[PDB]
Amino acid sequence: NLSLSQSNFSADTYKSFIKNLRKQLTIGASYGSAGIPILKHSVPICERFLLVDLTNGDNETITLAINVEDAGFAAYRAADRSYFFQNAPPIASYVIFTDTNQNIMNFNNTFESIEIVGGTTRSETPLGIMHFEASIFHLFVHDENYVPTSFLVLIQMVLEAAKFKFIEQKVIHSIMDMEDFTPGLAMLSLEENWTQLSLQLQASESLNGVFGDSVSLYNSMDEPIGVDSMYYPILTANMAFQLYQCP
Amino acid sequence: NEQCSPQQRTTRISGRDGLCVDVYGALTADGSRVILYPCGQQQNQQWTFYPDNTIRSLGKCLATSALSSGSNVVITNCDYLRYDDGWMVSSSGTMMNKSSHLVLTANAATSRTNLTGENNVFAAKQAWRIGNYVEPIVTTIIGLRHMCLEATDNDTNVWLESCVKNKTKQYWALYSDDTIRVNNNRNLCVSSSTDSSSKLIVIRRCDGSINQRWVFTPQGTISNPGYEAVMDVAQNDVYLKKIVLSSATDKGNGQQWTVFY
Ligand SMILES: *[C@@H]1O[C@H](CO)[C@@H](O[C@@H]2O[C@H](CO)[C@@H](O[C@@H]3O[C@H](CO)[C@@H](O)[C@H](O)[C@@H]3O[C@@H]3OC[C@@H](O)[C@H](O)[C@H]3O)[C@H](O)[C@H]2NC(C)=O)[C@H](O[C@@H]2O[C@@H](C)[C@@H](O)[C@@H](O)[C@@H]2O)[C@H]1NC(C)=O
Ligand SMILES: *[C@@H]1O[C@H](CO)[C@@H](O[C@@H]2O[C@H](CO)[C@@H](O)[C@H](O)[C@H]2NC(C)=O)[C@H](O)[C@H]1NC(C)=O
Ligand SMILES: *[C@@H]1O[C@H](CO)[C@@H](O)[C@H](O)[C@H]1NC(C)=O
Repeated sequence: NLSLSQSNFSADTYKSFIKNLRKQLTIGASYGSAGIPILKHSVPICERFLLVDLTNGDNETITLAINVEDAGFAAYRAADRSYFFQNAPPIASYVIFTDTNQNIMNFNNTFESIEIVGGTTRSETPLGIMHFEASIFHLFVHDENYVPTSFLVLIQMVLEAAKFKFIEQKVIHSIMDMEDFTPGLAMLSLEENWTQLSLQLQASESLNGVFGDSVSLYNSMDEPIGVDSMYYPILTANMAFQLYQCP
Repeated sequence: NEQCSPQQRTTRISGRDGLCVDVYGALTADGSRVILYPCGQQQNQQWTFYPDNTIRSLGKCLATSALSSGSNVVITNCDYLRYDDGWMVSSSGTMMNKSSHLVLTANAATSRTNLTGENNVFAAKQAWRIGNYVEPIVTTIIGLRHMCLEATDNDTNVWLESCVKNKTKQYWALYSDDTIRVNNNRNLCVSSSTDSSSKLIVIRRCDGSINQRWVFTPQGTISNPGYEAVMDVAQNDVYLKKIVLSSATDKGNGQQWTVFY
């Protein structure tokens, strides 16, 4: 299992981890004109999950199951316990973490769901090395008070960073500067639009790289940039892989 | 999923010095010329793309006007192109007539320059950004050892330094002509070597050349497509204060870059 430990969490090791996570997610990816790998689709449930190990500051380790189709967390394991999101594929519990005490979390693996259940938003949830660390702990013991914010942290710092080099770089800045951060409009607009950028990029094949709709991406100055084509470096050099959307 | 097959999109097209592709005086007669002009909202800069590979303003079609290079690009009645395969835009922003291989070019930088069909050499003056957002994109550029490209020696050189948020010379303006410009001095462009004896990437006055056309690829390189090479940290050693143009290699991380905007 690909793994990342708080014990060895330098900008380099973080970067290698994200690079390898992308590599593994994109095995058997298709490609369009844009050159951005499109994740696999219609994957047999037995092959649908990539397992990733995260370890906090004191050798407590969780294993997260990532759905290779959408780069989302379906479930995770801590010791001989496991926890499945309500919208995980219904057959997943027969395939992953079969020899554990399995449990169902009563919320979906989406930001909307996790934010409502936890009563707190990404904009007010700090990110950084110590938050990563503590998030792993709270998941390890499954302290229900902290499980939703723990997922906001880890989804963003692992999965969303894998999706977008911009976000990977926000975390690197955070490691180098020894400064936690909250995601601003730039980061959130990427997260919000991953699905829609996926669709537009694929749809653009029949319009010389031009999108059917514009997508607003904010820069670090909170200025909105309309991306209505593939000819924006802030998309094309940023989004590392896409959701399958079009034939 | 019909979202997969959009029937049209209306956008703008910007290019050299961030000027827009403009039907001169909004004239609609066949052969009315296309020029370079400051970008605005006017209909004669609104370009509509369609699945038949036409690009249209004022109800008519963008088109070359000769088989040989050197002649104006014009708009003309779209029925005159019913049996033509049309335009092809490369992933790097080169707009090409499919039959003739001529490419939309701006031979000068000034407002009202006539756009022409030219042989492709991958010059910056042959690079365009199809999109409604025509502004230069302000960014830092992160490379090896998580360092930032900085304009140095009175905006004549460029190399990696530790990223400092406030530091004005670590900001770059990314233009619609695929140039990378000093943010505080937008007449200055990152340039591959004009001296045959050197591979050293430098900063020079923007001139529309191949040397100044750059592509941020999805694989994380900064490619100069006409010279078939990429930006590279010399010897993968940031302390040498040298960025160079090299052929793509998987050997070092010196060819990996990030746009942080
Ligand atoms: C950008 O494009 C336009 C359109 O192509 C340029 O304009 C044109 O320039 C021609 C000469 O380049 C004009 O021709 C003159 O036309 C009269 C009758 O129209 C004719 O009696 C003249 O001898 C002359 O014609 C040519 O003579 C030389 C021959 O080789 C050639 O076959 C003849 O056609 C023509 O009217 C004109 N077209 C239009 C619609 O304007 C334009 O050039 C700038 O304006 C023109 C008027 C002239 O001052 C040019 O020298 C000057 O470059 C060109 N550049 C810009 C920036 O607009
Ligand atoms: C692309 O270029 C080709 C060739 O220069 C153009 O095709 C010519 O169109 C003219 C004007 O209708 C015809 O008279 C010629 O017979 C065509 N030549 C050939 C070789 O087919 C075409 O118009 C251009 N298309 C666009 C959109 O610019
Ligand atoms: C969870 O997501 C599913 C989609 O599979 C949706 O139908 C359901 O209403 C969502 N419920 C919550 C808790 O938001």
